[PDB]
Amino acid sequence: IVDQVITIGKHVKGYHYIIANLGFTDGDLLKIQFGGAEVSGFQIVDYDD
Amino acid sequence: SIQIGGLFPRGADQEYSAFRVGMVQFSTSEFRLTPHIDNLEVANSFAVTNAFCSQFSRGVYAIFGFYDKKSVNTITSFCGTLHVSFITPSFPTDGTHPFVIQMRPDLKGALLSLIEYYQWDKFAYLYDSDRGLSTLQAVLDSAAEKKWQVTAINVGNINNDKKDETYRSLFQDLELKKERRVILDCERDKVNDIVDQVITIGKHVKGYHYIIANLGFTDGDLLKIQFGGAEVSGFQIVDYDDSLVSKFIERWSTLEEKEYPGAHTATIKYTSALTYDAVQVMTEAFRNLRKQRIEISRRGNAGDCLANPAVPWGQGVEIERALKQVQVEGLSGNIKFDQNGKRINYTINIMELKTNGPRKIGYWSEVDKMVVTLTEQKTV
Amino acid sequence: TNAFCSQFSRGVYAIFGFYDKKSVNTITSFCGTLHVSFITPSFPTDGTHPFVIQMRPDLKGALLSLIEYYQWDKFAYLYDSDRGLSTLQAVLDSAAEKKWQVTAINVGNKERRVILDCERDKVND
Amino acid sequence: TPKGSSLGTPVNLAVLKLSEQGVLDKLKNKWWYDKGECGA
Ligand SMILES: *[C@@H]1O[C@H](CO)[C@@H](O)[C@H](O)[C@H]1NC(C)=O
Repeated sequence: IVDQVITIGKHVKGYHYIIANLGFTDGDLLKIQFGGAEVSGFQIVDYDD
Repeated sequence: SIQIGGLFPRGADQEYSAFRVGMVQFSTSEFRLTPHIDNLEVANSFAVTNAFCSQFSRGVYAIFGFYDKKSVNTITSFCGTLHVSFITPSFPTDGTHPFVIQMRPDLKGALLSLIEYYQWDKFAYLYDSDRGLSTLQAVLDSAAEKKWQVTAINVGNINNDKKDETYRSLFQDLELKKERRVILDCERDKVNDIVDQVITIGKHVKGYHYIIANLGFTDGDLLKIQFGGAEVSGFQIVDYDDSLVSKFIERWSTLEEKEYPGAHTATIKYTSALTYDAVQVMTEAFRNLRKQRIEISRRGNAGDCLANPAVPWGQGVEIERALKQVQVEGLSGNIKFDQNGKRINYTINIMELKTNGPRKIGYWSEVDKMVVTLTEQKTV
Repeated sequence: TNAFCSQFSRGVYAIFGFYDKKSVNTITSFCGTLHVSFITPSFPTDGTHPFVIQMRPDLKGALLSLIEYYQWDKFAYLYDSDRGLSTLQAVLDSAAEKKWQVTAINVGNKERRVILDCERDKVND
Repeated sequence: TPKGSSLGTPVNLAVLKLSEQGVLDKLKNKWWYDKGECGA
């Protein structure tokens, strides 16, 4: 679905996406990173520990 | 039983597969071309020199190869001096260069004519240093006469380490200038990389226009930029509607992927197509020499290529004339050559990217310029 | 190739010569492979090529500083296609950066301010 | 504008256009008399 989002160019500024999953960094944040849109999600596994 | 030499880049496989397919297809009862293939890094002048010398010591009658902007002058000078015919898919040299048969049609005219067709005033031009700067000179020279404001940016200096950063910086700078029209003269890999970066920066949205200038319009992936909405135009050398092309498509798609690398595809890269058609042209050239009852044999070995004073071999002239007089039908359409080794009478499909898929909006001929072929909400 | 290999057969420790846009890659590649040093008055290479010592300094930065110095906004640029496109690529990229309007003409086949990048012979013509 | 800068001439022409098409005058009337505290 995110792939589709990037295809339709809805990742431009003024857009906000929230991924609800236990994973966040699990999926790819990189392709949608430079998009300009703001994305927020939550990760259960903290790599800091 | 004709000895021919060949030079291939270590990185491009499909061209070799298409070459082998050309060998099988165009082989005949009377004679069969015998290739001697050398895989090597193309941009290296030393490598090219040694390859050509090894092929010449075996006394091959003609050489099919690829060259790069760094390797080109070694080739033109060697073939010109030692009278050996060179047949290539590579970008045509601008000039008088002898003993070189360039399989690729000239892209400048179609590009400029297309720029005029969209009535573009100000546009951006991204040029790759390695493919040659000829077309840059073209669009600038024409921009001088046409009042065009042109921003020309060299994209070819990028490191393996830093890729996305340079393109993001560049398109950020072009976002600051807010320029909506981009022209890409680049190799297909760089075309796709830059495309991916554009998609990431989200500049494929409506209001933008892209022109991919190469004959590889369907080689590169248009699918990810298809639903985007920004109009993309390109140049297609191979028309898939034509029967010869379709037959080649069935044969190509039939092949086991393992035996011929990357052959299973329903679409073929244009360089490989030119390779195949080059095999055809060589075959027909030697058949032509056979029907003139000219002896194709060399009474002795050509010897060292560096021997001084240089010894040109005689028959090579006749070979060159033969290759240049060849007129054939092939994947690229009508195939004909002038004296310089350039293609003539050629035709290029002008294609626009549409929601359903790639379509043919028009066609271009050197004599005919740009030619258009003609192709809901209620109202109260 | 002939002359250089001739010098290599004679076992020279280093070579002093000239090159042109056509022959430069031959010298760079061969010096690079054979590890023999080349010393030249000619134009600097576009790259990091080894075993090449350029007696000539690169002119690009100086030129840009000069164009920036006269505060040129829009100007005209005449490049000799025979010598090289290096400085042209430079002034165009830096034009895209600096908001310059540049008219680039290939003389190798309107503004009052003209930059001539050419051999001294062409300038007179 | 700073002397010899790139912005000077185009902002100059911009000012020309704005004077000609009545933007400057309208703006003037907006900030002086129209936002005025007393009468006319
Ligand atoms: C020009 O192309 C046409 C096909 O469009 C062909 O019939 C003709 O022979 C060509 N002329 C040549 C090869 O001189």
